Amino acid sequence: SKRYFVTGTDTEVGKTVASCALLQAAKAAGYRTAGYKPVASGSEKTPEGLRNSDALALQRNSSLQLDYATVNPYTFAEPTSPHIISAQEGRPIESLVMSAGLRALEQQADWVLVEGAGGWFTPLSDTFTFADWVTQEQLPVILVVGVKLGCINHAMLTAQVIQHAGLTLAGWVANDVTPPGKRHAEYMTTLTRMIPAPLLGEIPWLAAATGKYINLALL
Amino acid sequence: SKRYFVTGTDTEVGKTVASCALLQAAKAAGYRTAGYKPVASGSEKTPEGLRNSDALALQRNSSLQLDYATVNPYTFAEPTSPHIISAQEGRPIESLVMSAGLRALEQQADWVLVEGAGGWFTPLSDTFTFADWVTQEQLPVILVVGVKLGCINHAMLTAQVIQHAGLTLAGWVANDVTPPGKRHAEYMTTLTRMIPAPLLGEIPWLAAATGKYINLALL
Ligand SMILES: C[C@H](N)[C@@H](CCCCCC(=O)O)NC(=O)O
Ligand SMILES: C[C@H](N)[C@@H](CCCCCC(=O)O)NC(=O)O
Repeated sequence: SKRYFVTGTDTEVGKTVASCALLQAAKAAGYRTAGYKPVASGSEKTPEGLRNSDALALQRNSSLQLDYATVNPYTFAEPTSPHIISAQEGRPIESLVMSAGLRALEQQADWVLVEGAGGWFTPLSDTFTFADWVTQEQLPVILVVGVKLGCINHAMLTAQVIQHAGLTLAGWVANDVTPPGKRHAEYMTTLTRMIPAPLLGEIPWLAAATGKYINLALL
Repeated sequence: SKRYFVTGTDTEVGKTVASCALLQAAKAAGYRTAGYKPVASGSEKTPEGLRNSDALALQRNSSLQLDYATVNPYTFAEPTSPHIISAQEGRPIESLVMSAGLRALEQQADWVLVEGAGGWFTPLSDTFTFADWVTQEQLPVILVVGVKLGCINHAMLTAQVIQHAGLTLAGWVANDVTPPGKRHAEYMTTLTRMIPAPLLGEIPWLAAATGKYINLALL
């Protein structure tokens, strides 16, 4: 299976918007697809248990019909860092369960997209971050950049840290998080020049069918 | 002179609030102090030229009376990345002028605080970032962290990149950018454990006399 990890420059950069656009393009290219969000915090109660909305978006954008717990093994109600609510609830986030879940998807999908929680360095326990699991699984990384003031600095910090860990930065996606503003073209040029990986596409500001904005031929 | 560079985890983390608190504490400890903001964008017109409000805060919190242009050599009206408006206006941001200005302050002050524009990797030209000048001047760095969701990731990215450049992370300051919330203590504990430098103090949420929240004995 092709496998990719999607991370964002900041919270609220629209990372799941770009993940669904990636999933839609892969399905159009003929892949049997699966989204995976091993850890999620900020979930709703339903008759069947807690359901996180980003995870639900990945489930309905996968081309395989998949059960919710296959898409998202660890679901926490409170929208805070996973290591805080894991400790609070007495439910350890185990690396082996996170890896077993990815293997289970690879039985049935040949293009798997893995979305983390938060940014690169989100703690999962007091001695373990999301970055440690991604390095361990040796996943190529796709960076989602919300285009706004301050994103050049965040895109550059994240890009140097992934490369320092010896991982491949497979590409980046620009997500227009605000209406058109004055320095949009100059920001897109600086980001293109400075991020050492291909721009896969730009999703316009929309307050669903977004696969067309992604060029999967560059991945 | 002692010299420090202040950088923030994101835009609007209240970096100049922490710079003025640092300047107030140094003055209380008996230093002849000077703030320096070599580059600023987002300035007002006055009868004497453009004036940037952060720069004005540094000027009035310095214990020496200083002229505005000594505090802030490069002033741009538009609030965007310095390399965009520098190119637009046809006024190159020169490293030698930025360094000459720091030396000029060192003639008269023995404790100089240097504040950048934006975050670590703010471009000053197409081939030169703020990070390049700070590495060149070999300044110790103080990190200002706004405590909010998403700051663990940003504080960790910035801390690893400064250390990778071989610079000293002298310490960090926690700035409470929102009213008290649910996971404030747990966030302060995770940030203390993960940032490899002493916590110098925490400034409470206030929508001016803040020197008391800084322990200068740890610098
Ligand atoms: C306008 C902002 N306040 C700041 C410049 C921000 C540059 C951000 C660059 C980026 O996107 O990383 N200017 C200044 O502090 O003087
Ligand atoms: C609640 C957020 N949306 C996210 C967790 C953010 C963790 C941020 C940690 C930090 O401060 O760096 N959860 C999630 O995506 O499932």
